[PDB]
Amino acid sequence: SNKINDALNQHYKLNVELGLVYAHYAHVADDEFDMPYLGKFIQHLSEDKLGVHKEYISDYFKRNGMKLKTDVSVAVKSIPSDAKALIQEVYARENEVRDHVKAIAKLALAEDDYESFYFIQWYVRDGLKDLTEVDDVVKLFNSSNDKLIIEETIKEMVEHEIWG
Amino acid sequence: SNKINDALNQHYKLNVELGLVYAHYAHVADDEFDMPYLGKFIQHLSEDKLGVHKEYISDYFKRNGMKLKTDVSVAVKSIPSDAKALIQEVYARENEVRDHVKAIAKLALAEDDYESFYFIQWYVRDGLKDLTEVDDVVKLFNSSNDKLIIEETIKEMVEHEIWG
Amino acid sequence: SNKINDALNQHYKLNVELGLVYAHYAHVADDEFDMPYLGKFIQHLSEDKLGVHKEYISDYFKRNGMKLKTDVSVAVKSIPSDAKALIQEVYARENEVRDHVKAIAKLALAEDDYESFYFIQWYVRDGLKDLTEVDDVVKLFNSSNDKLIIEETIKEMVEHEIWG
Amino acid sequence: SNKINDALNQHYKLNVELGLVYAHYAHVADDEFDMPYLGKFIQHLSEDKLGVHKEYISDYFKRNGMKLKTDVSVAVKSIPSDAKALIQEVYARENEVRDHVKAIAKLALAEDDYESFYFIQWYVRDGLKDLTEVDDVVKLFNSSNDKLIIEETIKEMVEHEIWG
Amino acid sequence: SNKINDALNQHYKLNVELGLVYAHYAHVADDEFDMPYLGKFIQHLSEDKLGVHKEYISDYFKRNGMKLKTDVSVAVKSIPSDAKALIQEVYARENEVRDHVKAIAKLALAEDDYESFYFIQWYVRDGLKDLTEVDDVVKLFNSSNDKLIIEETIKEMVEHEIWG
Amino acid sequence: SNKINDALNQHYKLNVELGLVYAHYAHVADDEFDMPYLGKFIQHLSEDKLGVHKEYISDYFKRNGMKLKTDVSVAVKSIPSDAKALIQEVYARENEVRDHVKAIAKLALAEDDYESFYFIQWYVRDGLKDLTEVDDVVKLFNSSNDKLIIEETIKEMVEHEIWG
Ligand SMILES: [Fe+3]
Ligand SMILES: [Fe+3]
Ligand SMILES: [Fe+3]
Ligand SMILES: [Fe+3]
Ligand SMILES: [Fe+3]
Ligand SMILES: [Fe+3]
Repeated sequence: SNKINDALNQHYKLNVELGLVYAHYAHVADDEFDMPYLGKFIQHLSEDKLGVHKEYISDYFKRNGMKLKTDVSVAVKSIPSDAKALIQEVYARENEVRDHVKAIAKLALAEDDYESFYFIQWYVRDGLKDLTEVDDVVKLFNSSNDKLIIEETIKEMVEHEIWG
Repeated sequence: SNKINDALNQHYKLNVELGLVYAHYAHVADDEFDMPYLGKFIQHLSEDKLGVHKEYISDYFKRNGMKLKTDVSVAVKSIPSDAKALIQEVYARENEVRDHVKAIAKLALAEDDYESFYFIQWYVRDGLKDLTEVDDVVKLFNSSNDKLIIEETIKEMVEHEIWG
Repeated sequence: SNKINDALNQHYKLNVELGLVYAHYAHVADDEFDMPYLGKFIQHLSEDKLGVHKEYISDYFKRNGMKLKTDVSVAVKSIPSDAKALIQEVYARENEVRDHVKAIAKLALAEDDYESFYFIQWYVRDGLKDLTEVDDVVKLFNSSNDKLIIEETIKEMVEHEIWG
Repeated sequence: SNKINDALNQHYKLNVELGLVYAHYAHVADDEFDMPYLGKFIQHLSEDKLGVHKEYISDYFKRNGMKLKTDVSVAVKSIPSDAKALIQEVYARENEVRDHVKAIAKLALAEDDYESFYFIQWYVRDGLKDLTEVDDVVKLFNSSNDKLIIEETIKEMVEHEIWG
Repeated sequence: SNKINDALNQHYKLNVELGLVYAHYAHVADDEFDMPYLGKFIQHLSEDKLGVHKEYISDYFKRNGMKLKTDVSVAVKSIPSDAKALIQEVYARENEVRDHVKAIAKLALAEDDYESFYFIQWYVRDGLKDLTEVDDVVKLFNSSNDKLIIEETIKEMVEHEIWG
Repeated sequence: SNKINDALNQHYKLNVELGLVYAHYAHVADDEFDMPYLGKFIQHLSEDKLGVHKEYISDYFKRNGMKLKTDVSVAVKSIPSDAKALIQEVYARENEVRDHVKAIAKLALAEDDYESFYFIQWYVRDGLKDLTEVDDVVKLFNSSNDKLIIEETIKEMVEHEIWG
């Protein structure tokens, strides 16, 4: 399969670049907005993306006999101006990851690769999981105007049989 | 200090890009050369570079009041043809990291930043440590022709009061 | 070395006088501003300054063969009018301690006393540490208008491989 | 009560200044007289005076509604010439603290402050305790001419239901 | 670096020769002066010098790529006549080791070897430590005329966050 | 006995000089031949020679009333060119120590010193022990051409009721 190889290479690319952008966003949150726990939350996301999400693709390429490609071009030229705008940007990125994974699953099923539809089930599920736990934090900025209350709730968040 | 800020931004850049190149090299070693433990060794290096080596720079920039920049451009268009050539490439990269850190230390001392010379002592020491433990593996390919013996020695390597 | 002796005597003087001023400020915070945990924080600072920060200078003078001098003149004739102004005063004092220590380090290196540059590394590092943990509390008074929320955060604060 | 306020402010002043003088005397004992355990004894006295003896006065002023004043002027321009003369100086200072506390107790009883009498009982008792344990060490320099025997006895001292 | 290589070779030489001279001095103290614990103290010094103080130089030469040289010429043709003279000789030797290490540190900094200034910091500190603990025993022979009291104190000596 | 005194002084001399030569040989093995475990083996030999083998002679001289002499002149101007040649040199040195000890034992028995024949029995036995465990490693270089196999066997060696 060359179409599956191309799609999975693209997914690897996007995961690396999201990881780097999230690292920068966590620095900007902790430093410029005085919210260290929002920074720890975004940093947990960044480590998640730069770890197992590409570790698994490399392992699968070892097992099935496909080729790997590395091509990265990241740049951060503009940041949001609040913390609410920051977390809303994060939400949009996750929501786009969902559609990319859906396209991959459809492609895997259209060619009779049932081992590639089995692999992509993990990503199908983790997409909804991560989007849900990001919306959890998005919703707090609509419930309160006090930054310290929000930060205490996020601290408590930081420190399921189908999805979880 | 703007010179110190620029030098540390460049060091951040180089660390990210070395991490990505090492990830690709570990895949190529394990997959194309049938040496999984050489791959685990290079992957340990990659995680080292992509973790604390830039985590510390971001923390220091939080503490002292400097600015961060993110600009990454990595590409892998050619690989070595043996495993000895691979590990020798790794050795050259580490040896260049040494000179970059030495230049930073000299610059920190030339301006009377004694908190930035205190900071860069850690990197001054870890450079020699990492270069030494990479030369340890470089030397095995000159001691034996049997790939399985080398791989057993590397497995045993995988699983000091001044440097260590 | 007479220049090093004079510089270290001056540092001893300043440490004693900062300790006394911080004791008075902690009383004024707890009593006149109804913030007992801000008082506990400033009192921890005062004990820090009046303890090891001069204990170490006396020990070093025992070891290397220098002389000690005692000359103290402290007076508190005016206090701030809020708690934010109080903690900002504390921040300025710490920031001046930083420059004094930097001058001492430069002087130690200009004379070939490498045992006195080894000694002053501890102070070089503890300066940035203490300034950072004071700015942590400075920042809370810009995040909230409720005194009880701030006080709960400070209580939680009250009860690193390079700096910490 | 303004007379009680003035008397307690003066006691705070004297305690701070005795603490500083005792710190200098301990340095001079251990450095210039080769008796490190006499130095540790005098340093224990200094920490005692600079700690709870003024901590309690600040706490009482918090509780009863009095004002605090800070005004310190210490200088050490002349030291004794033996170790016996040093410890005899220490004895005289303690004996004067006794009379100051006695005057405070009389004043508290002359005005019908029975909460200031209850407070000063602690100092009434600790005066005799500290004077007794200082005379214990004063007496050794009349029992022996050998400095090492005296130092061993003091080391053993370093490492009651009414007074103690 | 050839100057650094030469300086470190000389330091290796001096350490070996001091170790041998201290072994002979410990024999002469225990046998000819009837002070076995002074002998144990000097023997501890000798083992210290003949162990890690040259073990570390050989390890560093393994790591950085320098050459080793061995050239030893020791002879003991005259000893002191008391035990005080013996320990004073020991004190002078340590005090000369201090100046040799200071010269090495200056040379390392004059050439931009910041890995050799990181290495020599250990010796910079251990010099003052060892000189202090030797002066501790030097001072006892001025406090007492009784050999058994001195010997008991030394026995008790035999059986810090900056220096220690 | 003056003949016994002279013989034991010579044995002390030879032990010190063998210790120093073995230290240099261990450095040369680990550094120039890429065999760290052969280096650890030779270093263990060096530590034995520089420790108890002369500790016991000094103790015996304390007990029986003989005199000590210190006269050392070591130099290393030429090394072997393989690792087999290195270990064969080590073997010859041990074999010569055997004959020296045999001569001492004969001399002790020729004069009716039965306390010096009781003393030299220990050396008579340890000679054969050390020669045997050195020949164990000598024999491996005739069994294999692979350096890593030899090194694994030596590692396993590194980590009797009559001799042992
Ligand atoms: Fe995830
Ligand atoms: Fe590293
Ligand atoms: Fe501090
Ligand atoms: Fe007391
Ligand atoms: Fe030492
Ligand atoms: Fe032996």
